[PDB]
Amino acid sequence: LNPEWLARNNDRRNDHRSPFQRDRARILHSAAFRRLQAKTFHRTRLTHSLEAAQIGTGIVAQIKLKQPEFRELLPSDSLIDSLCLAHDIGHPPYGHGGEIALNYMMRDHGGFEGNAQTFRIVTSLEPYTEHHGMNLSRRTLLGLLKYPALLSATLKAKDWSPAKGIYDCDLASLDWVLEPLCESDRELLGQMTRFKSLDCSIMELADDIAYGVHDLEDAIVLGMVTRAQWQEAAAAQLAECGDPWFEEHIAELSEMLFSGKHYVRKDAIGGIVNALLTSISVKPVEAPFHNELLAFNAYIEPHMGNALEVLKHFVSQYVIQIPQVQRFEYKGQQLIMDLFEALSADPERLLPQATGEKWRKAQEQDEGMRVICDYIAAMTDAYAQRLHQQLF
Amino acid sequence: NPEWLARNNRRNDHRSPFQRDRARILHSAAFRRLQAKLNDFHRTRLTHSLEAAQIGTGIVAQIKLKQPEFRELLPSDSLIDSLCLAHDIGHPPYGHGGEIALNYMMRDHGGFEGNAQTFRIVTSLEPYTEHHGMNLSRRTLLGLLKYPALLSATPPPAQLKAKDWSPAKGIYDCDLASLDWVLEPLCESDRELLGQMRRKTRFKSLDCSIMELADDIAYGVHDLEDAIVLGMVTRAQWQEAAAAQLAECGDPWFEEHIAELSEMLFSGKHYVRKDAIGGIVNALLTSISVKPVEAPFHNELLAFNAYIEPHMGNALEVLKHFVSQYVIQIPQVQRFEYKGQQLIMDLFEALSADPERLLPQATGEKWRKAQEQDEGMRVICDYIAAMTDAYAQRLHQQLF
Ligand code: NI
Ligand code: NI
Repeated sequence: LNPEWLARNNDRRNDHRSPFQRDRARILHSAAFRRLQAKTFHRTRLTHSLEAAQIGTGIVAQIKLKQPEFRELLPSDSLIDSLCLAHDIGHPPYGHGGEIALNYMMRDHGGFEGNAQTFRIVTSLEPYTEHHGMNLSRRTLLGLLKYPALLSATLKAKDWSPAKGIYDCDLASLDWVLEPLCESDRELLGQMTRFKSLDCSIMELADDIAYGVHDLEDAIVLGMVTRAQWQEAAAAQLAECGDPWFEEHIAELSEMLFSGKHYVRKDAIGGIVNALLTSISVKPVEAPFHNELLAFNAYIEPHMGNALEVLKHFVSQYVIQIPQVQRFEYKGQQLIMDLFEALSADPERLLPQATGEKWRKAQEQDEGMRVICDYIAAMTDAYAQRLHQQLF
Repeated sequence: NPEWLARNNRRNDHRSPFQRDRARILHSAAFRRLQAKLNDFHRTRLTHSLEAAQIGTGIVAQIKLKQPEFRELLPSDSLIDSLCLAHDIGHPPYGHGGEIALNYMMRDHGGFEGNAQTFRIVTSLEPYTEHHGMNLSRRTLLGLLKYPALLSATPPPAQLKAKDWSPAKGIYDCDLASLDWVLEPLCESDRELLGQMRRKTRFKSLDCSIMELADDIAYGVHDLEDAIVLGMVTRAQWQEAAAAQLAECGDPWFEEHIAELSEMLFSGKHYVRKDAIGGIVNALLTSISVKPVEAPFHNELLAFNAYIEPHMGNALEVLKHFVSQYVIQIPQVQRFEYKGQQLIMDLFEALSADPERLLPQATGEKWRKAQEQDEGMRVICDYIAAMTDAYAQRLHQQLF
């Protein structure tokens, strides 16, 4: 593979780390990563990303054990770590409700979307360097493009959900990452999005497994799920999902999940995680890609995938789509819209002096609204709440 | 004897003495206060008392059908109503936690106890009359003597432990005049037997045995439904605790019906759960009869009590123990009581630091008058005992 994938956008003797170990190091020290401790028993988006990173390195170890052909093509541990630790930095306060509020406010100025924001943070907003954000290696950035097209190409929540892609205001740093690809590879990547790099496919499965399994254990202990509804929703569907392992073991997994002892539940959760993780292989992507990082993706075996989708659907139906969580997101989306409306009413007067200055400079190219959106996107829930109390 | 219709003290008012007692209790400030003591749950001591009253009248109806011999002796509807409406009047803020605090703070002045407080409210404190409280008829008062002895008949030393300061049960010595009046038409032999101990009193009147059964049935069953929907008990815990014990309790109806009763209670539909509750209540009511008391009492209101059939008693005791294990003896409830008992003890120590200066003016005046007999502490105790939780919280904030 080309050494141009190890390059950074901008340029000690004792530091002999790989480029991906330096990327992992920057992501860990960043303010964008540390704030995931605020954004949501102590399960946070930070905790979720750590769990995803552990599943992601487990996926790689398991692939390079059964498919030695790819041992050199697979991402190193610190690269797959970096994509899982950074994947969620772009999420705003109040999650999906916050995303909707911002996207509506920015409807006439490029929109808002969490994956777009993540790319925007690592290429510009995180102040590790003056002009290139965290200035990550090119392959790391390519791994973060879950949707490698621009959004120009791609109180009711359904209408305002954002499309997925990269902001047009970040096209320069998108051009830089895709630069060492032949034209034909580049033309396909924006095809509809349908495609993504090998490293990013591994990260997506790790996020999917973490979402499916690690939210589940604390939902059982908190009583948000009863034994009866687990049987009616998840356990019955897993008996008919078509994967033999889940069909065989679901009954005993359910008795372990309701054991009432953590050291027994841990065995169920680990066995599910291990079963999904050991069910992934690298196959060639069905497109005439030339670059090996785009010609191969990691895929979960289809039947195991049905089991994973039963698990994600169950977590969304009994942990996220319950009125108590959805009312909190409604409140957050009203709160964000209040903040956006007050701040844009008189920005140079209400923004903090550092952000007010970036607003005046950004208004020379009429990009002031994006400066306000970045600022709100970078708030924690508590910061956004005190600002609301200050203004109102 | 018509002496049971007499009071201590209009043309068109043709109500019975017991109908007038019921109306007074319904109108009293003491009764209205039971309403104070994200869901839509509003079960209070007031609702508990309405449900007891309705079970009480149902018990009387079953006895007057199965035992006509006793139709002259059984209480009228409004008498059994009156005893269930009033039974919880004396409870202090914070339930048992308040009771422990007041009793400890009155350790040298007669103690505090809720049943004693109930007697004190209806015979003196509730200002319906100037000198005799609600001025209820003698038989109504007798029905309220769940423990017809003085606390002198029924010390701990040494942060506070609940076991060490739970009050004995009885009547305050400062209310002896009103107790002497209630027991006056009894022969001496009945009177010295009534205060007999099992200290714990052993005996009570027929009207009061009925109220006790209705109260126990209300406590057993009507707490049970909302415990289920609030998630305070799961199906599994119901099976291990209540349902298994009821399958071995010895009463044939419960052993036969428990499986179907458990599926109805966890149906998730109010219109199905109420039929389980109604059947449990009805199975318990229809198992009560009047039998003679095992003591040579001469007065008919003391010679007979109502008793529940023993195997049925086991079923009721399973239900009462179950609500105590999953609705009351949980840390969430017990911490609220600990806080309340710390709160009550603070108010008492501040108010007794200087009562004239800190009490409301009307209570301050009662405190000055009571000091001619050196009973000032009981005035502070009545005042705290009649507060709601919200009033106590507000008074505490003004002081701390
Ligand atoms: Ni994620
Ligand atoms: Ni009661």
